[PDB]
Amino acid sequence: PRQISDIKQFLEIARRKDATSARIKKNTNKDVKFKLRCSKYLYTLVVADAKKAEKLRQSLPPDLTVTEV
Amino acid sequence: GRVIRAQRKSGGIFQAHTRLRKGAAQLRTLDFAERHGYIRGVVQKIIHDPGRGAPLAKVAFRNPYHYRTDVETFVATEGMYTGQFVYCGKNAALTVGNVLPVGEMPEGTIISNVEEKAGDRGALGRSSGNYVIIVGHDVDTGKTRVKLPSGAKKVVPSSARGVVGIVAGGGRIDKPLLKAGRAFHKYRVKRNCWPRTRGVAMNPVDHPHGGGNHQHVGHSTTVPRQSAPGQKVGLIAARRTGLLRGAA
Amino acid sequence: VKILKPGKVALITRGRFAGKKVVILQAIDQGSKSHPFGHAVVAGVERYPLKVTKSMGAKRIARRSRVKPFIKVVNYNHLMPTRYALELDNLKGLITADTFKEPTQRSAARKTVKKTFEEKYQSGKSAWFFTPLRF
Amino acid sequence: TKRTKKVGVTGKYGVRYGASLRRDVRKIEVQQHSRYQCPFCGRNTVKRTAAGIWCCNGKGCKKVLAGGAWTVTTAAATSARSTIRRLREMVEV
Amino acid sequence: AQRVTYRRRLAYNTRSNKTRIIKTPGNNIRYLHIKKLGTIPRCGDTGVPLQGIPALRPREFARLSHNQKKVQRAYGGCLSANAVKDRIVRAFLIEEQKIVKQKLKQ
RNA sequence: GGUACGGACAAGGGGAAUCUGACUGUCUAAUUAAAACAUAGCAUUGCGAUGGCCAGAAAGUGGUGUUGACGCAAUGUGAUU
RNA sequence: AAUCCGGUUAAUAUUCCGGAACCAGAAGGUGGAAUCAACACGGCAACGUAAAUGAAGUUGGAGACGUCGGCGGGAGCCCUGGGAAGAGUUCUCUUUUCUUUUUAACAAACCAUUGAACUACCCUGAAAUCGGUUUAUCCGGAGCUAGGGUAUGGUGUUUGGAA
Ligand SMILES: [Mg+2]
Ligand SMILES: [Mg+2]
Ligand SMILES: [Mg+2]
Ligand SMILES: [Mg+2]
Ligand SMILES: [Mg+2]
Ligand SMILES: [Mg+2]
Ligand SMILES: [Mg+2]
Ligand SMILES: [Mg+2]
Ligand SMILES: [Zn+2]
Repeated sequence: PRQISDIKQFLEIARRKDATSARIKKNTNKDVKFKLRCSKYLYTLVVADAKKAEKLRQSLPPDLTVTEV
Repeated sequence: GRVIRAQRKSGGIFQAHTRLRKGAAQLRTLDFAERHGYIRGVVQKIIHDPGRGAPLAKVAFRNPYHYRTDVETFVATEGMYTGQFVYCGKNAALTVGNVLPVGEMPEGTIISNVEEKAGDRGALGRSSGNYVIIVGHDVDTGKTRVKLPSGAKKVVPSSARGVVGIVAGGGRIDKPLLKAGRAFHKYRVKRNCWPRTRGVAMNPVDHPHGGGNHQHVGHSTTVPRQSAPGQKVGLIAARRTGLLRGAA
Repeated sequence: VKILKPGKVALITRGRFAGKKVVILQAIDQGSKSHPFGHAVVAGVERYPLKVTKSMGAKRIARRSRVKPFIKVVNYNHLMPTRYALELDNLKGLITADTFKEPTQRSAARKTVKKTFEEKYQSGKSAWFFTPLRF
Repeated sequence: TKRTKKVGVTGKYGVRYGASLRRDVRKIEVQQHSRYQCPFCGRNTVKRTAAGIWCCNGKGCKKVLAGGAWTVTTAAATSARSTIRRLREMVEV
Repeated sequence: AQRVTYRRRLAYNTRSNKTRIIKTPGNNIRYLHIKKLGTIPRCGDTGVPLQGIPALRPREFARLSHNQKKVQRAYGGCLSANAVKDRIVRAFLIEEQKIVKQKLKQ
């Protein structure tokens, strides 16, 4: 598992071809984790905002598979 | 009777314990450089050799014919130190640690690890604290006379090499062992020769000294030189016995 | 009586260019704010030219007879001075305490040093300077 | 406080082995555990490592010296060196 | 309290049977079998551990990038900094002495 | 306060001498643990390698010996005094 | 050389399942880096980096090593103060007593802070009125104390894994 600290970095990994799916995890503390499954690693980005989470979810590639936990 | 202990020391459990030993201590193969000139080596390590009183020196020499370095294992002479330069050959200087033909050194010099035959790579005066003294040269048909640690006088060819100085490791035997356990540890790294049961403590089947309703030998313990194995026990071919009062 | 002065050849004893031969350009005996110690500005050979023989072709010799220089500010204590000295034609005032603050001026100074060192290597008046020290 | 009038380091042996044996061991043990002076560096940081081997501490002169079993130098070795030096200096000139 | 067992069939406290205790996300106390500790390379002249290089088992060094296994300097990763400095100065002074002895030989 | 209290448990009896082995150690598995054996210490013996001691049917063979008299081999006595 | 957690069976499990990793070998599938003539830069230095051409030969290192003694840290365990949830006791007393309150391999960044270093090394500087300093007396003009750096780095921290 690897953590991604930049939204720009996370979007670039998603646009890659190995990026199969994404996961949305909503924690009790109103923080949102975006998890990207590549061949070798699972990449998590922690978004501490609901507004930012919505924009990031809309910022994803349209063909990316985003799954809700 | 049965095979006595001395007759069983032919191998097997009586072999030397040699796992912890790093290499035999040898002079260096007598080559062109030593026959005609000298060659320089540098002391890399001075190390303890299990089962040996004297320390050993690992000495690095350049190979004259190939791009490579050859490490030699010498008996360290007292005064030797790591990083010292040692010189071996006919033209080496008369300094402690150098290796020279005995014919190239004056009468009275103190040497160690001396060859019996030119090129045998060291036989005489090797144990800790020991040395050999040059007694004289006979230039016609070059033979050098030396005095050995036992006191014997020996004639070696004046091409047999020797190391200048005394073997390191000093007066080791001056310290009482004080304890069975210390003798145990001394021979544990040597061979299976300790402790020793006395012959008279045995039964007749075990030893010529065995048996009897008191512990006693019975016949004389000075036995002839030409005794068979199994009867060659006690004081073999003794010229005399008893506490000497003034000897030579 | 001052061992370290411009034109003298020294040996670097510490750092990435340890064992590389250098020529002193400026001798700042007193310490400045940057480098508060007795430092020097030097030009040295990062890659010595390779030996060339008569059997070589013309193009091959040109390849082997190249110098990649470096320029550096060095503490005096990281220099071993020698007895040789260089001539230092046009490397007089071109490397001051100001070309180091700019990478552009650094590459420009190195290129200038490369040209003079290389031309100096050909027609060897300082052969010892361009032979690597073996250690 | 003194803690011992005679046995010194040999007090570890208690009453065993005989007084003469403990006294002989005592003289040698004081020698073999002593600090000696390094001639190459001048410090008294020369201690024994196994019977003929005397080492030095510090960043300088990490060398090892071949010496006596219980002391750094023996009288026989010292006498041999001067004998050898005299012989060397008389064929030299 | 919770007691543990070796996770392998090696039943003896050998140097290849090193372990440490972990507490799991199941609230289980159990062993984790771990390797021997690594070793930093040592200087070839002085024996000192060489700076700038991690302590690893020998084959782990095959996975690092080149620069993690060395220092950017002559004999980097093989000699210490002070050993190299002694070698440079010694080589220079000895060569110069060979020059004067050659000059004074004629 | 029961003139009690290391309250169970846990947990040295001590001293004066004689014989003997110095000590720690070792052995008769299944009748002997000792004063026997060993031991440090002391002494004697052989031997400088074309050698001493030991081995093998023999050998272009083995051990001591990765050794060299401050050593290896063979005995005796048994710390010290 | 290299694997962890959770789950699963009547009966196997670091082997099955779910999830998350790692090592070795092969080919070279993309991306990046250096090279306009050649194989990078930074730092006084210790040394640093995302890469940073290196055949033969040589040399060095790791693998790789006893035993006892105390001292310092970490992890798990043990103990303790609150809160919560459930339970035991409740003539009387007991804001009570008991149980649960967990976090792996692996990955990243820090790191003597918060616990354990002036441990090793480097730079400045030049110390007698000698100082520094450990439980244990070692260290210094072969460069002390001090000031500032560099490296070694997890069974530590903050996170990802992961609720
Ligand atoms: Mg009997
Ligand atoms: Mg008989
Ligand atoms: Mg007894
Ligand atoms: Mg019985
Ligand atoms: Mg009985
Ligand atoms: Mg007896
Ligand atoms: Mg007696
Ligand atoms: Mg089962
Ligand atoms: Zn010294």
